[PDB]
Amino acid sequence: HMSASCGSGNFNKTAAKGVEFSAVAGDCIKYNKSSGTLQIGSWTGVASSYNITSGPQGITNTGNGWTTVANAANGDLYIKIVSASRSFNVKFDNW
Ligand SMILES: OC[C@H]1O[C@@H](O[C@H]2[C@H](O)[C@@H](O)[C@H](O[C@H]3[C@H](O)[C@@H](O)[C@H](O[C@H]4[C@H](O)[C@@H](O)[C@H](O[C@H]5[C@H](O)[C@@H](O)[C@H](O)O[C@@H]5CO)O[C@@H]4CO)O[C@@H]3CO)O[C@@H]2CO)[C@H](O)[C@@H](O)[C@@H]1O
Repeated sequence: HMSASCGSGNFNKTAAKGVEFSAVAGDCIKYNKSSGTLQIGSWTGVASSYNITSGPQGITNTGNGWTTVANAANGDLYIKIVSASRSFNVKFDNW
């Protein structure tokens, strides 16, 4: 239960715009969104869900395309991977 929160003091990975990386349930990802609307994409086929610290909660992705996340702030975002059955490749983007 310790360090279950996700934020600027305990993120374990940093995403680069448009660059896929291997992700697992429990990860806490830092991503800077400069402008536009956040997008979360994966093609591995593994369903996943996310909470953004101080932002949108219960985001889901099917593993077969992009999820658009309206109302995510610009700047540094901290995105917790709430659930996923196995490691999967994901990318964060914005447009
Ligand atoms: O990675 C392994 C995995 O890849 C699968 O392939 C994926 C691929 O990874 C994805 O990148 C690709 O997804 C693309 C989307 O289909 C497409 O909609 C989106 O396009 C964006 C575009 O990048 C963006 O610039 C654009 O913005 C404009 C705004 O809309 C305007 O309002 C604004 O005014 O101007 C900007 C331009 O400055 O928006 C569009 C949407 O409108 O781009 C994605 C890529 O960046 O999909 C592939 C699958 O379909 C592959 O299939 C798997 O095999 C593989 O394992």
